[PDB]
Amino acid sequence: SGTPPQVYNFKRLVFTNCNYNLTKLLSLFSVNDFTCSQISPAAIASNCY
Amino acid sequence: NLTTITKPLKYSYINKCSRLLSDDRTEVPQLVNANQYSPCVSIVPSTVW
Ligand SMILES: *[C@@H]1O[C@H](CO)[C@@H](O)[C@H](O)[C@H]1NC(C)=O
Repeated sequence: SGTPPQVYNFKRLVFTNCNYNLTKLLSLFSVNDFTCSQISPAAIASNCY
Repeated sequence: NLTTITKPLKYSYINKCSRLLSDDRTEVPQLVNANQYSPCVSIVPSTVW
C-alpha cells in the first residue's frame, strides 16, 4: 500500500522471528525480473534464516 | 588485405536463460557446462534482432 519511493529513498522492512509466506506475498505481484547473488532463487523460500 | 572471410551485421549474446515450471510462478536458471549448448538457443536464432 501507498506510493512507492524512488531509488535513493527506498523504504526498509526488517524481519526477525516472524512467519513469511511468499506464496501469498508474491501472488499479488508479477515478477518481470528475478536475479540473485550467492544463493539460488529457491533457497529463500525453504532455508531458515 | 583479407576479404575472403565476411562480416556480420552485429555481435550478440544471451544475458538470461531460465525456464518456467508447470506452476507458472517459479523460474529455474540453466548453467551450460563445458563444450555444450544451453537449450535456450533453440528459441533465439543466430542473430539477435
Ligand atoms: C527448431 O524448429 C522449430 C520449429 O519451428 C523452430 O521454432 C526452432 O526455432 C528451431 N530451432 C532451431 C535451433 O533452429
